[PDB]
Amino acid sequence: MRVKMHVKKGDTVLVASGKYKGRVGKVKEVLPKKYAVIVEGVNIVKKAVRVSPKYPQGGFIEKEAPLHASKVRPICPACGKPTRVRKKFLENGKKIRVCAKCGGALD
Amino acid sequence: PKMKTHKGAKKRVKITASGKVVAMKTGKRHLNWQKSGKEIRQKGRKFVLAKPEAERIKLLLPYE
Amino acid sequence: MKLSDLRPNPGANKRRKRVGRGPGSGHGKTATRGHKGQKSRSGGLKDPRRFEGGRSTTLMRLPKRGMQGQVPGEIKRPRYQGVNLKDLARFEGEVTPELLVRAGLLKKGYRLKILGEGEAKPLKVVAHAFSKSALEKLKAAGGEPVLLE
Amino acid sequence: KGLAMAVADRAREGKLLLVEAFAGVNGKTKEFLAWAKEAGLDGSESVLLVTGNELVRRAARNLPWVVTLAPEGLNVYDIVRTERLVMDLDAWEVFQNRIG
RNA sequence: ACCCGGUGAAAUUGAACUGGCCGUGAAGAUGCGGCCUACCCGUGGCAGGACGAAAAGACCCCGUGGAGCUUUACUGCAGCC
RNA sequence: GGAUGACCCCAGGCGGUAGGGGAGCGUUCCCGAUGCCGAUGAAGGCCGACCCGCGAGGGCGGCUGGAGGUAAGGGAAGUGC
RNA sequence: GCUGGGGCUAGGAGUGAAAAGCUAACCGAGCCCGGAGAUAGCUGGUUCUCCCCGAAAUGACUUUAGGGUCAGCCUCAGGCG
RNA sequence: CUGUUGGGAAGCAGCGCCAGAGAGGGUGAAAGCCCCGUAGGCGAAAGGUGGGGGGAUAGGUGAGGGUACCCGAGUACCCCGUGGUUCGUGGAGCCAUGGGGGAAUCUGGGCGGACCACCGCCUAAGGCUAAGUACUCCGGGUGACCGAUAGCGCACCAGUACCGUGAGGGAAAGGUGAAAAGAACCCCGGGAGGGGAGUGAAAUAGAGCCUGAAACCGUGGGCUUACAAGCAGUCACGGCCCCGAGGGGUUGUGGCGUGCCUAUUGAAGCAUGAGCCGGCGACUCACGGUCGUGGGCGAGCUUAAGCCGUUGAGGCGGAGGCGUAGGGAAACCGAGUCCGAACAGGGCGCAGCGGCCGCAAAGUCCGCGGCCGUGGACCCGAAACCGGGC
RNA sequence: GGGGGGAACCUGGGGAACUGAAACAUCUCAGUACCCAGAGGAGAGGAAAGAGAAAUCGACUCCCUGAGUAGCGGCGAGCGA
RNA sequence: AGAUGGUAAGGGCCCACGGUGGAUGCCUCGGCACCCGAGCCGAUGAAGGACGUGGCUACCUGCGAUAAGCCAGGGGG
Ligand SMILES: [Mg+2]
Ligand SMILES: [Mg+2]
Ligand SMILES: [Mg+2]
Ligand SMILES: [Mg+2]
Ligand SMILES: [Mg+2]
Ligand SMILES: [Mg+2]
Ligand SMILES: [Mg+2]
Ligand SMILES: [Mg+2]
Ligand SMILES: [Mg+2]
Ligand SMILES: [Mg+2]
Ligand SMILES: [Mg+2]
Ligand SMILES: [Mg+2]
Ligand SMILES: [Mg+2]
Ligand SMILES: [Mg+2]
Ligand SMILES: [Mg+2]
Ligand SMILES: [Mg+2]
Ligand SMILES: [Mg+2]
Ligand SMILES: [Mg+2]
Ligand SMILES: [Mg+2]
Ligand SMILES: [Mg+2]
Ligand SMILES: [Mg+2]
Ligand SMILES: [Mg+2]
Ligand SMILES: [Mg+2]
Ligand SMILES: [Mg+2]
Ligand SMILES: [Mg+2]
Ligand SMILES: [Mg+2]
Ligand SMILES: [Mg+2]
Ligand SMILES: [Mg+2]
Ligand SMILES: [Mg+2]
Ligand SMILES: [Mg+2]
Ligand SMILES: [Mg+2]
Ligand SMILES: [Mg+2]
Ligand SMILES: [Mg+2]
Ligand SMILES: [Mg+2]
Ligand SMILES: [Mg+2]
Ligand SMILES: [Mg+2]
Ligand SMILES: [Mg+2]
Ligand SMILES: [Mg+2]
Ligand SMILES: [Mg+2]
Ligand SMILES: [Mg+2]
Ligand SMILES: [Mg+2]
Ligand SMILES: [Mg+2]
Ligand SMILES: [Mg+2]
Ligand SMILES: [Mg+2]
Ligand SMILES: [Mg+2]
Ligand SMILES: [Mg+2]
Ligand SMILES: [Mg+2]
Ligand SMILES: [Mg+2]
Ligand SMILES: [Mg+2]
Ligand SMILES: [Mg+2]
Ligand SMILES: [Mg+2]
Ligand SMILES: [Mg+2]
Ligand SMILES: [Mg+2]
Ligand SMILES: [Mg+2]
Ligand SMILES: [Mg+2]
Ligand SMILES: [Mg+2]
Ligand SMILES: [Mg+2]
Ligand SMILES: [Mg+2]
Ligand SMILES: [Mg+2]
Ligand SMILES: [Mg+2]
Ligand SMILES: [Mg+2]
Ligand SMILES: [Mg+2]
Ligand SMILES: [Mg+2]
Ligand SMILES: [Mg+2]
Ligand SMILES: [Mg+2]
Ligand SMILES: [Mg+2]
Ligand SMILES: [Mg+2]
Ligand SMILES: [Mg+2]
Ligand SMILES: [Mg+2]
Ligand SMILES: [Mg+2]
Ligand SMILES: [Mg+2]
Ligand SMILES: [Mg+2]
Ligand SMILES: [Mg+2]
Ligand SMILES: [Mg+2]
Ligand SMILES: [Mg+2]
Ligand SMILES: [Mg+2]
Ligand SMILES: [Mg+2]
Ligand SMILES: [Mg+2]
Ligand SMILES: [Mg+2]
Ligand SMILES: [Mg+2]
Ligand SMILES: [Mg+2]
Ligand SMILES: [Mg+2]
Ligand SMILES: [Mg+2]
Ligand SMILES: [Mg+2]
Ligand SMILES: [Mg+2]
Ligand SMILES: [Mg+2]
Ligand SMILES: [Mg+2]
Ligand SMILES: [Mg+2]
Ligand SMILES: [Mg+2]
Ligand SMILES: [Mg+2]
Ligand SMILES: [Mg+2]
Ligand SMILES: [Mg+2]
Ligand SMILES: [Mg+2]
Ligand SMILES: [Mg+2]
Ligand SMILES: [Mg+2]
Ligand SMILES: [Mg+2]
Ligand SMILES: [Mg+2]
Ligand SMILES: [Mg+2]
Ligand SMILES: [Mg+2]
Ligand SMILES: [Mg+2]
Ligand SMILES: [Mg+2]
Ligand SMILES: [Mg+2]
Ligand SMILES: [Mg+2]
Ligand SMILES: [Mg+2]
Ligand SMILES: [Mg+2]
Ligand SMILES: [Mg+2]
Ligand SMILES: [Mg+2]
Ligand SMILES: [Mg+2]
Ligand SMILES: [Mg+2]
Ligand SMILES: [Mg+2]
Ligand SMILES: [Mg+2]
Ligand SMILES: [Mg+2]
Ligand SMILES: [Mg+2]
Ligand SMILES: [Mg+2]
Ligand SMILES: [Mg+2]
Ligand SMILES: [Mg+2]
Ligand SMILES: [Mg+2]
Ligand SMILES: [Mg+2]
Ligand SMILES: [Mg+2]
Ligand SMILES: [Mg+2]
Ligand SMILES: [Mg+2]
Ligand SMILES: [Mg+2]
Ligand SMILES: [Mg+2]
Ligand SMILES: [Mg+2]
Ligand SMILES: [Mg+2]
Ligand SMILES: [Mg+2]
Ligand SMILES: [Mg+2]
Ligand SMILES: [Mg+2]
Ligand SMILES: [Mg+2]
Ligand SMILES: [Mg+2]
Ligand SMILES: [Mg+2]
Ligand SMILES: [Mg+2]
Ligand SMILES: [Mg+2]
Ligand SMILES: [Mg+2]
Ligand SMILES: [Mg+2]
Ligand SMILES: [Mg+2]
Ligand SMILES: [Mg+2]
Ligand SMILES: [Mg+2]
Ligand SMILES: [Mg+2]
Ligand SMILES: [Mg+2]
Ligand SMILES: [Mg+2]
Ligand SMILES: [Mg+2]
Ligand SMILES: [Mg+2]
Ligand SMILES: [Mg+2]
Ligand SMILES: [Mg+2]
Ligand SMILES: [Mg+2]
Ligand SMILES: [Mg+2]
Ligand SMILES: [Mg+2]
Ligand SMILES: [Mg+2]
Ligand SMILES: [Mg+2]
Ligand SMILES: [Mg+2]
Ligand SMILES: [Mg+2]
Ligand SMILES: [Mg+2]
Ligand SMILES: [Mg+2]
Ligand SMILES: [Mg+2]
Ligand SMILES: [Mg+2]
Ligand SMILES: [Mg+2]
Ligand SMILES: [Mg+2]
Ligand SMILES: [Mg+2]
Ligand SMILES: [Mg+2]
Ligand SMILES: [Mg+2]
Ligand SMILES: [Mg+2]
Ligand SMILES: [Mg+2]
Ligand SMILES: [Mg+2]
Ligand SMILES: [Mg+2]
Ligand SMILES: [Mg+2]
Ligand SMILES: [Mg+2]
Ligand SMILES: [Mg+2]
Ligand SMILES: [Mg+2]
Ligand SMILES: [Mg+2]
Ligand SMILES: [Mg+2]
Ligand SMILES: [Mg+2]
Ligand SMILES: [Mg+2]
Ligand SMILES: [Mg+2]
Ligand SMILES: [Mg+2]
Ligand SMILES: [Mg+2]
Ligand SMILES: [Mg+2]
Ligand SMILES: [Mg+2]
Ligand SMILES: [Mg+2]
Ligand SMILES: [Mg+2]
Ligand SMILES: [Mg+2]
Ligand SMILES: [Mg+2]
Ligand SMILES: [Mg+2]
Ligand SMILES: [Mg+2]
Ligand SMILES: [Mg+2]
Ligand SMILES: [Mg+2]
Ligand SMILES: [Mg+2]
Ligand SMILES: [Mg+2]
Ligand SMILES: [Mg+2]
Ligand SMILES: [Mg+2]
Ligand SMILES: [Mg+2]
Ligand SMILES: [Mg+2]
Ligand SMILES: [Mg+2]
Ligand SMILES: [Mg+2]
Ligand SMILES: [Mg+2]
Ligand SMILES: [Mg+2]
Ligand SMILES: [Mg+2]
Ligand SMILES: [Mg+2]
Ligand SMILES: [Mg+2]
Ligand SMILES: [Mg+2]
Ligand SMILES: [Mg+2]
Ligand SMILES: [Mg+2]
Ligand SMILES: [Mg+2]
Ligand SMILES: [Mg+2]
Ligand SMILES: [Mg+2]
Ligand SMILES: [Mg+2]
Ligand SMILES: [Mg+2]
Ligand SMILES: [Mg+2]
Ligand SMILES: [Mg+2]
Ligand SMILES: [Mg+2]
Ligand SMILES: [Mg+2]
Ligand SMILES: [Mg+2]
Ligand SMILES: [Mg+2]
Ligand SMILES: [Mg+2]
Ligand SMILES: [Mg+2]
Ligand SMILES: [Mg+2]
Ligand SMILES: [Mg+2]
Ligand SMILES: [Mg+2]
Ligand SMILES: [Mg+2]
Ligand SMILES: [Mg+2]
Ligand SMILES: [Mg+2]
Ligand SMILES: [Mg+2]
Ligand SMILES: [Mg+2]
Ligand SMILES: [Mg+2]
Ligand SMILES: [Mg+2]
Ligand SMILES: [Mg+2]
Ligand SMILES: [Mg+2]
Ligand SMILES: [Mg+2]
Ligand SMILES: [Mg+2]
Ligand SMILES: [Mg+2]
Ligand SMILES: [Mg+2]
Ligand SMILES: [Mg+2]
Ligand SMILES: [Mg+2]
Ligand SMILES: [Mg+2]
Ligand SMILES: [Mg+2]
Ligand SMILES: [Mg+2]
Ligand SMILES: [Mg+2]
Ligand SMILES: [Mg+2]
Ligand SMILES: [Mg+2]
Ligand SMILES: [Mg+2]
Ligand SMILES: [Mg+2]
Ligand SMILES: [Mg+2]
Ligand SMILES: [Mg+2]
Ligand SMILES: [Mg+2]
Ligand SMILES: [Mg+2]
Ligand SMILES: [Mg+2]
Ligand SMILES: [Mg+2]
Ligand SMILES: [Mg+2]
Ligand SMILES: [Mg+2]
Ligand SMILES: [Mg+2]
Ligand SMILES: [Mg+2]
Ligand SMILES: [Mg+2]
Ligand SMILES: [Mg+2]
Ligand SMILES: [Mg+2]
Ligand SMILES: [Zn+2]
Repeated sequence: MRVKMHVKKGDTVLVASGKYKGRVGKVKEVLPKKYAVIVEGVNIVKKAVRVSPKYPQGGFIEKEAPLHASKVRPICPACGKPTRVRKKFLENGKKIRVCAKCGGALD
Repeated sequence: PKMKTHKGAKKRVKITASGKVVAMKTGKRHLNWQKSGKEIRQKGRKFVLAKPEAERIKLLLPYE
Repeated sequence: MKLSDLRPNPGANKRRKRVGRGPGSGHGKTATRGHKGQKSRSGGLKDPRRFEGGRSTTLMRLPKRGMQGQVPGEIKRPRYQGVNLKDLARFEGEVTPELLVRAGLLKKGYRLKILGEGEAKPLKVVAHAFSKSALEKLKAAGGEPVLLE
Repeated sequence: KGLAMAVADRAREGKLLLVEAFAGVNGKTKEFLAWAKEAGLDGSESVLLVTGNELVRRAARNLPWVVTLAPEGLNVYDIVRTERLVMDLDAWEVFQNRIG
């Protein structure tokens, strides 16, 4: 019915695996069809660009490459640790994500 | 499917206790007027079929 | 005793015969069928238990004998099974048809007839029939023949 | 005869163990785990645990070295697959009735 | 048709380093024996051989194979009496 | 001989179509396996004048390959051109 | 007489100035799908290895004769000796 | 969680933790604890279902005695022709009915295998009726199921392209990489293509993309060959080249030497088949039978359908089957029986080892193997025959 | 209210042949293939003018068994309650 | 007089590297079997289609001149 995403634009994530294991950053974008996220300044790649109006002088640009969403973990804004998410039902009762290490909301 | 008893053999033949096959002597159905009494009398007995012929008839009687 | 130890006894599981698989096996090419003719063909011969190449068969030249029966079929009549004295040896006290069925000696649907192989034992034996010598041996051993009807 | 021989085989090895009850095991893995350690089952040897106590089967089932069964289910492949046989007396009771 | 530039099939093909004679051989041999002859590789041509190619001979026989047709063959049916 | 299919010794048999029988090899899959081998490199491919086996085969090494494979003992077949 | 267009007649049926002609490039019974894996006592083909043994091409009968049944001859297991 | 190798950790190492969850799939490789899940729980305003629970309604319910009114008609019944049944004209009943004839209302009628009697069974000629049963377009679960020549005809835009007037026939065709980072820019070229540069762990992973066999085509090198006779090899020796009392490659001379398969009395055969290579390609399965064999039990052995349980757990179930007695067409008798006058003769039948204990066995059940029967029954092949359509 | 559709399944109305019988006609294949009508989530059948020997049972359907029995059968091949 | 080597137009064997080609292994969006579930639609016009429908649209999917969609309830975040 919908792809499940534990992370979203733009909470703060630890990149927990791959060349950039350890980095922290904001999620610029979430791509559910690919099950991927863009994290700011993580997975940079060099891309060739043709001499074009969009890019006179041509040469190359840097692009951020998507990461498999499973490589990424939200950092709790209360306790500051990378966490799994739990859901908690409020009194509304809307439901929310909460850090699983302490109890804080993650938004 | 299961084998069928051959009814023509069931009607001509009997398997004895030890598995020989037994049948009536042939040759007094008719044309008997000039047959001696020794002949008619002896054709009145049962006989034990030759082994190869009996073994064949036996397989036609799987449930006797 | 563990799973890796579980084995069939020698000979308990034999290999099948595979034909038409190469010369070394000694069953290649013709697959043990020989050359040509009906028996080598898929489908093979006629029923070898009966057929004899076109001549009147061994079986069919022998005379039929006796009552073969007519529609509407077998005529319902009481059927008797005999069980000898020796088979009664194991019981003590009484024997009746029902008992003998249980012990696996008398088949259901058959009336009981006692027969004379063996020695009689002084029991009360209840049954639909007795042979002459069964009656004698039983009467003599002090047993009690009771006739059902 | 097969059932009986299989149990017999573990018996002859010392690997068959009968127990009266299961201490504190009330459906939690760590509970069975404790009891097990105390019962001589460190999990270095695989165990076919046979008992009618559902609470005990749930507690043990997830352990990689444990196969669980109700006593009505005792069968020779499972006995032969495992290194040690552990039974309730109530279990041992039905097995005795089945091999009778 | 031939030669040069351009494009470029085919059936067939166990593999082949594939001569002649007299013999031999399942009775018509490049392939076996003995001899004779013969440097290596093509191009245009000829058709004697490769029992050349094509088509599991159509004649012939065989199969308790098939089909069309016939009749005072057998058996039945329509139709008609 | 020794006790038992442990291996030694003496002797004899061992051409083979149809065909009978015996013993094995390898392929796919299952139990073994929540195990074990594996990026310090799976399967598969290409080499080898090496090792074991009568053989079918199995090892071992080098190169390729880049993610699988699967023992001892058993089980079952879409099993060998 | 020839010809355009529009129609009708078909499978043991049509149609035929008759050739068993034609009925969609093979008509002594069209084509498609189905019974269907018809049947083929005929031809072809039948796939790893090693070891032991090892035939027959006769007789009788056979709508049989290049097909079968029995016997003979091969082979295995048990018994006798 | 950390460290470590690595492009990447989930690998290895250190120290931990969860488990009613260690099914399984992903994530840069091999992860219980990262993701999706899993065990265990929860959930519908609306539509559908509702065979379960509750309620209503329709509908249901007496005994003697008398009367002899009613109780399914072109029907029963008989005959003729047929079909159905195991029943093919048979001693042929029963059920059904095309033709003819043609009743009765229980003191009526049909049936129990021609018919008759007796003794029983049952109520024709009006209708309805859940469930237990069949199937699988559809959804889900699961495989000692396939893995792109397989598996559906189709993994892909396939009942498509294409073929046929039409009915109808009917394909081929999957895979870069972890990520497009899918190669800016320069150089040669009209372009295609390439060479650099760049990306990537890897680019003979560059899109004509994983692996990348074989036939087939080529470049380079070693050895060899233009007086030689050939199923192409083999044995010997010698020369040259290579790797280092040896091996490998090559082949001058000498010796020997009639392809494979098939079919045949007999083939190198001038008899069949094959251009070469890769892939597909033929003795099986079920049920019965017969022998053999590995076990279990043994005068006994064994369960089927089902039911309970499980959710890759087994149990129950004795109806039934085989065996325990044969002989006889049968009545029937029975260790005998049949033929016969026979107490004659004959046919076909009947009769463990050790020390009460063990041991073996009849037999029977299951497994395995050979062969047999029924199926298309080892695979491929007709000409034909039949049905329905075009 | 009907009409038309639906992969199999179902009932009813019609209904082959190859083949087997080692020829073939009765017989088999088979009331199968197939055409048609109709139903439905099932359909059919169903509450004895039954069975058939038990002094018995008690609608129908469906499975196991009875049983390859009883029988049927150019008493053949086979068919089969 | 005698005798013995370097020729290779081309060919043959071997070795290396390629080209062609698409086997094999691994892979799986798909298939297959069994079991369970579930089982009618249509004149209120079905099944199945034609033609349309996007700012730019060949095809597929979706949809019907209200045309990749309109209204409302529920779910979800
Ligand atoms: Mg959610
Ligand atoms: Mg770090
Ligand atoms: Mg909400
Ligand atoms: Mg007969
Ligand atoms: Mg006579
Ligand atoms: Mg006569
Ligand atoms: Mg007479
Ligand atoms: Mg007479
Ligand atoms: Mg005289
Ligand atoms: Mg006289
Ligand atoms: Mg007389
Ligand atoms: Mg029987
Ligand atoms: Mg008997
Ligand atoms: Mg086997
Ligand atoms: Mg072989
Ligand atoms: Mg053999
Ligand atoms: Mg042989
Ligand atoms: Mg051959
Ligand atoms: Mg043979
Ligand atoms: Mg044979
Ligand atoms: Mg042959
Ligand atoms: Mg022969
Ligand atoms: Mg042959
Ligand atoms: Mg022949
Ligand atoms: Mg033969
Ligand atoms: Mg053959
Ligand atoms: Mg043949
Ligand atoms: Mg055939
Ligand atoms: Mg045949
Ligand atoms: Mg009889
Ligand atoms: Mg007394
Ligand atoms: Mg466990
Ligand atoms: Mg285990
Ligand atoms: Mg010139
Ligand atoms: Mg030219
Ligand atoms: Mg050559
Ligand atoms: Mg020459
Ligand atoms: Mg001559
Ligand atoms: Mg010649
Ligand atoms: Mg000559
Ligand atoms: Mg010559
Ligand atoms: Mg030669
Ligand atoms: Mg010559
Ligand atoms: Mg010569
Ligand atoms: Mg000459
Ligand atoms: Mg020339
Ligand atoms: Mg010429
Ligand atoms: Mg010419
Ligand atoms: Mg020639
Ligand atoms: Mg010529
Ligand atoms: Mg010619
Ligand atoms: Mg030719
Ligand atoms: Mg031909
Ligand atoms: Mg010919
Ligand atoms: Mg000919
Ligand atoms: Mg002629
Ligand atoms: Mg001739
Ligand atoms: Mg002829
Ligand atoms: Mg004839
Ligand atoms: Mg003939
Ligand atoms: Mg003929
Ligand atoms: Mg004819
Ligand atoms: Mg007229
Ligand atoms: Mg030999
Ligand atoms: Mg042997
Ligand atoms: Mg063998
Ligand atoms: Mg091995
Ligand atoms: Mg193999
Ligand atoms: Mg093997
Ligand atoms: Mg499998
Ligand atoms: Mg596993
Ligand atoms: Mg594994
Ligand atoms: Mg390791
Ligand atoms: Mg690495
Ligand atoms: Mg390596
Ligand atoms: Mg492998
Ligand atoms: Mg594999
Ligand atoms: Mg090797
Ligand atoms: Mg390798
Ligand atoms: Mg994997
Ligand atoms: Mg394995
Ligand atoms: Mg194994
Ligand atoms: Mg096993
Ligand atoms: Mg095969
Ligand atoms: Mg005109
Ligand atoms: Mg005109
Ligand atoms: Mg016209
Ligand atoms: Mg006209
Ligand atoms: Mg006309
Ligand atoms: Mg017409
Ligand atoms: Mg027409
Ligand atoms: Mg016709
Ligand atoms: Mg006509
Ligand atoms: Mg004309
Ligand atoms: Mg046409
Ligand atoms: Mg035509
Ligand atoms: Mg024409
Ligand atoms: Mg013509
Ligand atoms: Mg014709
Ligand atoms: Mg015709
Ligand atoms: Mg059709
Ligand atoms: Mg047929
Ligand atoms: Mg067939
Ligand atoms: Mg024929
Ligand atoms: Mg023929
Ligand atoms: Mg074969
Ligand atoms: Mg010999
Ligand atoms: Mg002869
Ligand atoms: Mg004879
Ligand atoms: Mg004759
Ligand atoms: Mg004759
Ligand atoms: Mg012959
Ligand atoms: Mg013949
Ligand atoms: Mg013989
Ligand atoms: Mg002899
Ligand atoms: Mg013999
Ligand atoms: Mg012997
Ligand atoms: Mg590092
Ligand atoms: Mg780590
Ligand atoms: Mg660790
Ligand atoms: Mg689990
Ligand atoms: Mg797992
Ligand atoms: Mg996993
Ligand atoms: Mg691991
Ligand atoms: Mg693994
Ligand atoms: Mg995991
Ligand atoms: Mg649940
Ligand atoms: Mg759940
Ligand atoms: Mg009254
Ligand atoms: Mg009245
Ligand atoms: Mg009435
Ligand atoms: Mg009326
Ligand atoms: Mg009548
Ligand atoms: Mg009839
Ligand atoms: Mg009759
Ligand atoms: Mg009748
Ligand atoms: Mg009538
Ligand atoms: Mg009356
Ligand atoms: Mg009356
Ligand atoms: Mg009546
Ligand atoms: Mg009547
Ligand atoms: Mg009557
Ligand atoms: Mg009756
Ligand atoms: Mg009645
Ligand atoms: Mg009705
Ligand atoms: Mg109900
Ligand atoms: Mg029903
Ligand atoms: Mg179902
Ligand atoms: Mg499904
Ligand atoms: Mg797979
Ligand atoms: Mg493919
Ligand atoms: Mg395919
Ligand atoms: Mg492939
Ligand atoms: Mg599909
Ligand atoms: Mg295909
Ligand atoms: Mg395809
Ligand atoms: Mg297409
Ligand atoms: Mg056409
Ligand atoms: Mg067209
Ligand atoms: Mg066609
Ligand atoms: Mg094709
Ligand atoms: Mg990829
Ligand atoms: Mg990809
Ligand atoms: Mg990677
Ligand atoms: Mg330019
Ligand atoms: Mg370019
Ligand atoms: Mg360039
Ligand atoms: Mg470039
Ligand atoms: Mg780089
Ligand atoms: Mg690396
Ligand atoms: Mg490479
Ligand atoms: Mg690559
Ligand atoms: Mg390619
Ligand atoms: Mg890959
Ligand atoms: Mg490639
Ligand atoms: Mg390539
Ligand atoms: Mg190559
Ligand atoms: Mg060269
Ligand atoms: Mg000279
Ligand atoms: Mg020279
Ligand atoms: Mg030589
Ligand atoms: Mg020498
Ligand atoms: Mg050398
Ligand atoms: Mg040399
Ligand atoms: Mg020679
Ligand atoms: Mg030669
Ligand atoms: Mg020769
Ligand atoms: Mg060969
Ligand atoms: Mg050939
Ligand atoms: Mg020939
Ligand atoms: Mg010939
Ligand atoms: Mg000849
Ligand atoms: Mg030759
Ligand atoms: Mg030649
Ligand atoms: Mg010829
Ligand atoms: Mg030739
Ligand atoms: Mg020929
Ligand atoms: Mg060709
Ligand atoms: Mg070639
Ligand atoms: Mg090949
Ligand atoms: Mg076989
Ligand atoms: Mg067997
Ligand atoms: Mg057995
Ligand atoms: Mg047992
Ligand atoms: Mg039986
Ligand atoms: Mg006597
Ligand atoms: Mg015993
Ligand atoms: Mg036994
Ligand atoms: Mg046999
Ligand atoms: Mg069949
Ligand atoms: Mg077959
Ligand atoms: Mg067969
Ligand atoms: Mg055919
Ligand atoms: Mg024709
Ligand atoms: Mg005809
Ligand atoms: Mg005709
Ligand atoms: Mg027709
Ligand atoms: Mg027609
Ligand atoms: Mg209608
Ligand atoms: Mg309808
Ligand atoms: Mg009907
Ligand atoms: Mg009608
Ligand atoms: Mg009909
Ligand atoms: Mg007709
Ligand atoms: Mg016929
Ligand atoms: Mg047929
Ligand atoms: Mg037959
Ligand atoms: Mg026939
Ligand atoms: Mg025939
Ligand atoms: Mg004929
Ligand atoms: Mg016929
Ligand atoms: Mg047939
Ligand atoms: Mg019929
Ligand atoms: Mg019908
Ligand atoms: Mg059908
Ligand atoms: Mg309808
Ligand atoms: Mg239902
Ligand atoms: Mg109903
Ligand atoms: Mg109804
Ligand atoms: Mg009523
Ligand atoms: Mg019976
Ligand atoms: Mg019939
Ligand atoms: Mg020179
Ligand atoms: Mg040269
Ligand atoms: Mg040159
Ligand atoms: Mg050469
Ligand atoms: Mg290459
Ligand atoms: Mg695999
Ligand atoms: Mg539906
Ligand atoms: Mg529509
Ligand atoms: Mg559209
Ligand atoms: Mg809106
Ligand atoms: Mg809404
Ligand atoms: Mg809403
Ligand atoms: Zn926190």
